[PDB]
Amino acid sequence: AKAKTRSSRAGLQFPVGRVHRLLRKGNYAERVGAGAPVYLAAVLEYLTAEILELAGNAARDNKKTRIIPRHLQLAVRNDEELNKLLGRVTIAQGGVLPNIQSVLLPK
Amino acid sequence: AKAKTRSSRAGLQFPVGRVHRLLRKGNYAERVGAGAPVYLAAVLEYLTAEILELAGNAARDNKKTRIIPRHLQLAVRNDEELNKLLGRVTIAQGGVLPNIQSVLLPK
Amino acid sequence: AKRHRKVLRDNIQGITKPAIRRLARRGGVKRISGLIYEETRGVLKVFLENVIRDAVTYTEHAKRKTVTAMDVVYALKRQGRTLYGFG
Amino acid sequence: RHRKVLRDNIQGITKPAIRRLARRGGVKRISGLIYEETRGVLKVFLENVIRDAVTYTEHAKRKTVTAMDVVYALKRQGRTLYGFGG
Amino acid sequence: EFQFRESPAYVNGQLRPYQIQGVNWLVSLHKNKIAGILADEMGLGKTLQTISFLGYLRYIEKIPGPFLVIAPKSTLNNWLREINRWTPDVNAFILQGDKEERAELIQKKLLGCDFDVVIASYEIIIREKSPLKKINWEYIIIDEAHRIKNEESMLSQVLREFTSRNRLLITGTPLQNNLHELWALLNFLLPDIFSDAQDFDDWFSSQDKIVKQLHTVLQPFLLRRIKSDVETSLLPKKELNLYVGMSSMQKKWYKKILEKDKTRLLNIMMQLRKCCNHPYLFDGAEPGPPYTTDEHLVYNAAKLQVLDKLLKKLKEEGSRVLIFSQMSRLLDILEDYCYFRNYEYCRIDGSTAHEDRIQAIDDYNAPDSKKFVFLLTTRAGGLGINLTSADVVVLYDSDWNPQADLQAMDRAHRIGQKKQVKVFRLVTDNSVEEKILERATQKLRLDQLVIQQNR
Amino acid sequence: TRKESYAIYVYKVLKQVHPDTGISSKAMSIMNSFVNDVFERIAGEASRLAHYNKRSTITSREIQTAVRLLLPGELAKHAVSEGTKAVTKYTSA
Amino acid sequence: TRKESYAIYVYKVLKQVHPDTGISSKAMSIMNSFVNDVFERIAGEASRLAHYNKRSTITSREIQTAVRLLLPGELAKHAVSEGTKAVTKYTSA
Amino acid sequence: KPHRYRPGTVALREIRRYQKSTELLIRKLPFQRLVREIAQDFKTDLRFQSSAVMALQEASEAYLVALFEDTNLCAIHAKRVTIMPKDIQLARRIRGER
Amino acid sequence: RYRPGTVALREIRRYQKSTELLIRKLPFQRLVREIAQDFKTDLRFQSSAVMALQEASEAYLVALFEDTNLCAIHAKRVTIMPKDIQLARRIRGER
DNA sequence: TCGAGAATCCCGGTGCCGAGGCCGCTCAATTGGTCGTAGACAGCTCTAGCACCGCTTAAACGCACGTACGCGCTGTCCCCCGCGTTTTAACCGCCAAGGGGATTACTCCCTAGTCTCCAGGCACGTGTCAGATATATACATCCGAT
DNA sequence: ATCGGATGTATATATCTGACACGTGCCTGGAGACTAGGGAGTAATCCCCTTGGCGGTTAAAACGCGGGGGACAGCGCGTACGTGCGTTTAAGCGGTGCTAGAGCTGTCTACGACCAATTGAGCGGCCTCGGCACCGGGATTCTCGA
Ligand SMILES: Nc1ncnc2c1ncn2[C@@H]1O[C@H](COP(=O)(O)OP(=O)(O)OP(=O)(O)O)[C@@H](O)[C@H]1O
Ligand SMILES: [Mg+2]
Repeated sequence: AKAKTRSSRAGLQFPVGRVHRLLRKGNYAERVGAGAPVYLAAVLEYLTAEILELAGNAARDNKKTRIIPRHLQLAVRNDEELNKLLGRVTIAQGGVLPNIQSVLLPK
Repeated sequence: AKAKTRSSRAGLQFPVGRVHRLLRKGNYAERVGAGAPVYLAAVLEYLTAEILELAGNAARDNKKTRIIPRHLQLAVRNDEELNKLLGRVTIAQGGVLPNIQSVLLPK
Repeated sequence: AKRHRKVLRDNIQGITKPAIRRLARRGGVKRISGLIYEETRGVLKVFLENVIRDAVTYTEHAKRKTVTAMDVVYALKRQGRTLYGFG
Repeated sequence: RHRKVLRDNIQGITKPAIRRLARRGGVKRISGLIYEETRGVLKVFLENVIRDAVTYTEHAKRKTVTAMDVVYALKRQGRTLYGFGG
Repeated sequence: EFQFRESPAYVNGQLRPYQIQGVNWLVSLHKNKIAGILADEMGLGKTLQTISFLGYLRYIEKIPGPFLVIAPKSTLNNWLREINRWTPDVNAFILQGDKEERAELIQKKLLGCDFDVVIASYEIIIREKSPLKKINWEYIIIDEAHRIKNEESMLSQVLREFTSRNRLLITGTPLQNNLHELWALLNFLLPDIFSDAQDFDDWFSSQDKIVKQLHTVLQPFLLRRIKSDVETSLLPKKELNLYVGMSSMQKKWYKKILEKDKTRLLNIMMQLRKCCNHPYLFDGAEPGPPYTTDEHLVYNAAKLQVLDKLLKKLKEEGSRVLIFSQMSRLLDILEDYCYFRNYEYCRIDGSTAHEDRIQAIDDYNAPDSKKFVFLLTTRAGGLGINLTSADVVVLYDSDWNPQADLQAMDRAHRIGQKKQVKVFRLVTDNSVEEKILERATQKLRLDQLVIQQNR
Repeated sequence: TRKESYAIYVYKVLKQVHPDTGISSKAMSIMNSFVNDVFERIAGEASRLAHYNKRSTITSREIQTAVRLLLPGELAKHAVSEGTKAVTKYTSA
Repeated sequence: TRKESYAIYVYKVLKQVHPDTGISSKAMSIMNSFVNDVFERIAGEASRLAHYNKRSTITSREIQTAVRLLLPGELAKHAVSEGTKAVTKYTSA
Repeated sequence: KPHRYRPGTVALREIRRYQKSTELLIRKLPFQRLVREIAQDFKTDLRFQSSAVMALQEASEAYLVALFEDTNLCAIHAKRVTIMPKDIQLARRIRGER
Repeated sequence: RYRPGTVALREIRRYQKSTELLIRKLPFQRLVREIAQDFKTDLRFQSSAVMALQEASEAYLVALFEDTNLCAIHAKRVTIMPKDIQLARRIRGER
């Protein structure tokens, strides 16, 4: 019979088979269920789509057509849920958010 | 032949066999070497002896002959290495170190 | 009417001002402003909400209906503040 | 073969560089004693990170320190770094 | 041996013959170096018999000695006022008050040995146990001795540390729940003789193989006289079960509780009982604020609705009512109700202070007694006290233990009642109350149909 | 030798979201390390959940609980919805 | 059922260190948690070392490197000395 | 005239006596009520082990004591001796939890 | 001439808009080698390893300066000071 | 300044309770063989890290000046502390109920292991277009004379 | 308060260019089909631990009051730092050679997993006594008004 990828069966873009192999070759448990790779792949795809949407909006705001680490940093730091998720993370060539304390501004 | 514990063979007080089993059933790696349990048991015994000696001294300083959580807390927090190791650890019923800032003291 | 005597008007108010003063004294504080108590109550509520949410998640996964000390310990460890003396 | 310290390399972190880092941090005015303190802080941070990275390198039985060793060391200290592998 | 043919000479007043027989029983028990459970029915003068036995021990065997009397907090004054009345020559005090006054009393009288009888409560015995343990007690007497039915209770453990020459247990309801309670009471009297939990349980294992064995086993250690074969003048109680429906408010709330409808509801039965008693016991049911007591109370609670009519009718006939409850807040609701109906109540509960309890009892029992109803809780005010003035007992809600209600009703069916006592148990139809009534009936049968019947 | 990455899958997701936007190599490397990091966090939490409950199998229940534990607020709800939808679609086919 | 712990071993070490002091139940519980925590930290670091180096076996040198990574300063030297001495004594017999 | 201590002597006495002891400083029953009310918003009709509530109380008190030490440091840095809500806020901001 | 503080604000805006590295590369590389020679003699470094170290160091220093600025403003000042840095590190728990 | 005075510390005595010691299971650690594969060792290759040299020019360094900020001092006022009184809510023990958790036995179905394709992902050229660079321009803004 | 003039920044335009997106060939890892077995779900049991309300005791909390000392605003004064200029030096770029080291490959072989029998070590249960917690009473110390 013809072969159909588990990703296509689940309607995903991320690879279910690769995730299954990484789960069962990473010393996580003795056995891995059939639905665990599908669930994990769906979650990873969702998070990737979220970050990429925000970064694409940021890149459009600068009239650029390629996403760069600065755009990724802007997206992550301006979105509060993602900023909590990636609080202890450094993004190389990301920079900082523009923020000057109000007491330093001229009177 | 006559059974001899691996703790006895290594001159230890902690259970080499139990540590070996806990390594095997912990999903740490597919295979566990022969000297790994011996090394780990020796290290654990050393750390236990260090803490217990400091806590026994702290108990003696209060004219008591039984170690309590307060003595464990004093021992841990009064030396830098154990304080850095147990930096994010709360010891229940342990209290705090006596410490008053100097500017609060009367003139 | 003795039926309607009173309620404590919240449970967060049961963390009384003297208890907060005792905690501050153990922390080494000498004078305390009058606005410190509401702030402390809010901080304690946030901390408890986080820990209890994680503990209840553990309890539901275990399919139990009673929160256990082990669940609390795991939640604290997950939030990064390990607790010794309960399991 | 040959290796030595030349010109007391901690002073290569010049005053203008520290001022630029402070400006990126949002700092408007800088005391003249900040520079020595900053150099001490940076040296301590680098010492911890490099100690861990060299531990990884010599466990791997190598002589070259790799970006992946640095990344593992940072993850150990609790400062994940994206963009260099892993 | 000394069979004490007539009424005690030293005792003021004349005691009925069965009391003399009971005193003789106690004397015989004492001589044979054994201890028993004086377990006459609730209402016969067990306290008088105990006081007369103590008077015998002090005047015929010449042993004034130290005597300990442990009783519920509501009966300490009754014990004092009867010792001072039947044998008005015994030095007796009550070890009650603040821990400062208790310390003063200890230092003055207890450690100075300037006393004969020490009256104390179950709470002060566990609390002032170190000074009390320093006395070689001749007799340790426990009124309402079904409080030590659990051998693991701290009171029982504390009592098993005193030094006592002999012991006495008084209770009108010896058998409470199962047979292990009886063993717990007996192990206190005769620790050496019984000493055995499993042996007692399996010698008996709950036709004629065991019940007659029960009667022979407890024959030397237990004496019971029933109020029907002895008094034959007190009229027997006429108890009735008033089945009531539910109010629309009660129906709605009962449905909400059963259908799991933010408040925490972890004990379904207790919430259902609260609903069946009065819906206002739930926070938010009462319309308000502003909160008014005008009339809404009486009609949205079926029990209170029946109670209002019955209370009105009784006031017209000229009777006086005793109302018992399992809940103290429901007693507050009843307080507010008698406020609006302009009645004169005399509430006592577990939080009522000592002198307040004394004053309430005397006010309700005073001649011409202008108080109409007594509000009591079955636990605090349901033991030992002597409210013989009233004639109607209303059991607002039943208990899981039938004996806790028998005690309550017999606070009016006692010596010197000379009236007809009517008991009105209020039961709510198609609720959990019927379940608790059924379970209480089974527990009652367990003992009443079997052991205490032949006594 | 070959090295395995998430680059093509991330590019597919990007073309789904913004059909006309590119991505540079440094940003792609950052996204790759982000995916690896999140994978490791979720899988480690699921592993120790199974260890706590004395189970020797990692299932979608463990994955869902780990997602709830790790992700904050709205992210957790939407991720749980996505995973449940995928598992249902997979099982039905 | 049966709950295993490190209590007897901790007591043996205590009798070696201070022959005449005792220990309370709460203190023993704290010591047990400490031992379990340190075991978990070292084992986890050794496990991920083995994963990084594409090995499949946890060996005594993996344990040594994990100890060097975790313990601070002068603790690491003495712990490594103890571990090496024990392994030598064991292999000799 | 009666005997009154100066406005800052009893405070030092309490500091010493509370840093010397180890008991819990919050009442158990109010804390239990607070915990149950908070938990009721995540799952309805939960039961609690006594050891679970005890662990929660121990962790909470340790957390608050550490926060008060940090607050005291901030207040002293500002050249005061009274702690203030701004001091609490700064301490939580630097710690990375706000 | 610009008044004191105008150019400082211009620099703040410039450097919070840019993303490049603010320390020169050769001095930082020499510093890394010198520190590393106290752990193992005759080490070699990948260029990407040195770049990772610089990235991490600069991020750490910028975050520290943000916290120091907050502490200085709390003390009712606009100049950062060594006591401000020490307080920030003590609160973060690096002391 | 030195004499009350309230708090803390020893200190001997008592009790009480929790730590320590002893006695039967039972299960898990040890011993002895048997395999098979993960890793150690030797060899080779190519690549990338190091060392050197030369040029340029942009950044760092040292100096001077002047301003605005940090700091010290003063005064005020208000707010927090220390103390006393009363009561009310916590604490502990009691007493029921019953829900929920932990155990046991059974079975089935779900996952691992094996082998065989085959197609999807990776590495490798290859064009080409988004973006960085240089130049000119317009604008918003700051800072000093009316 | 308001104009004039420098000044730095953002904008538009044209130009490379090198990094990205695209197309091609391979191989390796994933999918299909089949088998076997053991992990987990299910049902029944029981007993234990939680819940809720009460009863009594009592110590902490809440409220009010009097006052002193700490926070905050205002002012004045050095002084330390920012701004700008001129000079030099060292970083960045590039190009080169080289050689040390990291990674790939093939070959054993010693070591770790597995398995079965067995015994002794650890746990749970049951006991006592010594350490520690009150408790009163005296001594010492420190504080606050002189
Ligand atoms: N011989 C007597 N003469 C007159 N009155 C008596 C006599 N004996 C008992 N009483 C009455 O009995 C009342 C005392 O109650 P009693 O001692 O019977 O309580 P009890 O029935 O022993 O206790 P409980 O009812 O709790 O079991 C007194 O009011 C007293 O008047
Ligand atoms: Mg009586």
